[PDB]
Amino acid sequence: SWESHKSGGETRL
Amino acid sequence: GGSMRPPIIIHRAGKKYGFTLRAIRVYMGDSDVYTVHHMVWHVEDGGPASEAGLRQGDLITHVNGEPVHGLVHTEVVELILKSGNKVAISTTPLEN
Repeated sequence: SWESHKSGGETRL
Repeated sequence: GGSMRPPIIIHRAGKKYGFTLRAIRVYMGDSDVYTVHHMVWHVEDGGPASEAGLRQGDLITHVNGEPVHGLVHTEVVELILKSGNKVAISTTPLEN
C-alpha cells in the first residue's frame, strides 16, 4: 500500500 | 464499510477547489496486483472543498459520477477540471 506518492508528483486541485 | 459515497460539490471560487488529490497505487504486496486510489492530502479550509464539506484525510471513491479507481495522478485532477467551475467529489465517510 502507498507507492505513487512520488509517481506523478504532488498535483492538487 | 459503507454504501453510497456522498459527493461533495466543490466550487472553484475563481481560483481552485482547495484540495490535494494524492495519488497512491496500493499494492497488495510483492505481486503485481494493486488498486489505483487517491486521497485528499490537504484541503484548504478557506473556501472551496473544505467549506463544501470535504474533510481532509478522506479517500475518494468517485468523481462527478466516475470511479477514480484506476485513474492516474493527473486523470482525477482532469476529471475535476473537466467538470467546470465545480465538481462532485465522492469521498468515503466514517465506518465501524
